[PDB]
Amino acid sequence: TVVVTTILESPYVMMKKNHEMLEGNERYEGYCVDLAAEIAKHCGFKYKLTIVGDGKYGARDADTKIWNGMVGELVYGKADIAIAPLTITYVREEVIDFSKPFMSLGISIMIKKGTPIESAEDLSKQTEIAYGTLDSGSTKEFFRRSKIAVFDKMWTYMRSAEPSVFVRTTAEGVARVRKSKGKYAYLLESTMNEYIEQRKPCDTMKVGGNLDSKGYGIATPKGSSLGNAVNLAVLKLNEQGLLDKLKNKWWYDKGEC
Ligand SMILES: O=C1N=c2cc([N+](=O)[O-])c([N+](=O)[O-])cc2=NC1=O
Repeated sequence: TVVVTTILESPYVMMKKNHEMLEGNERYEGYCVDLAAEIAKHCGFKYKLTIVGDGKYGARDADTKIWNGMVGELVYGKADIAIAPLTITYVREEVIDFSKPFMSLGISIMIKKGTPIESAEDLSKQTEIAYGTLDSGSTKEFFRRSKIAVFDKMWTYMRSAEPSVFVRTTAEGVARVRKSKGKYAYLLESTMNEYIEQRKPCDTMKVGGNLDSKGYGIATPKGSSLGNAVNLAVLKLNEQGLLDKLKNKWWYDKGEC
């Protein structure tokens, strides 16, 4: 039985309100829950869904060189495959294999409805409306290392802005936009930005185009016998229109706005 590590992030993987009554993979529902079943069918294997221990994605500590999150659980042999919204990145692909992307995304701007901002440039040309990112991770580094005039101007601003414009978690950034009366814009992944746009009280919105291009991939350890079939199944699913169907289902059909 294939051990599948995943993370509790809406609407990818959630607990059914009556999870105690059920057991097995029946306790969960969501985009990745459905995706897992499909990948399992097209690769001919049995699996058990497990929630990543530390509830993280996967980063390598700079001093200890230890991997945490789902990537960690793969390189340390505790899981056979990772099916979740795990961004495909260089540092992670050095230690594990990524399938072709099953969903596209990018850094985007979230604003409280009515906020007079329509693009990253709009943000860079003022200070009345503060804006920031997660105090650590991909999106922060993007601005810190960008050579682009507008992004570099945004970085210089965020660097020294007071009060600090960085948040410890994604939920904190979203709440900050909702409770700042339009004086705070949050920079986060487009997929999460658009999900939140479809949730009550429907006071947020995604504006402007993506600042970059990324993708979520399914991960397997190096040398995994699953690697090949997983890759083909993701392509077949997308070619048959199922991935787009799956996203519309969890983002829109189940939307509240
Ligand atoms: O691997 C990653 N996957 C993520 C997936 C999501 N998500 O949207 O599912 C978010 N987000 O919530 O901002 C951040 C993430 N950061 C990462 O490092």
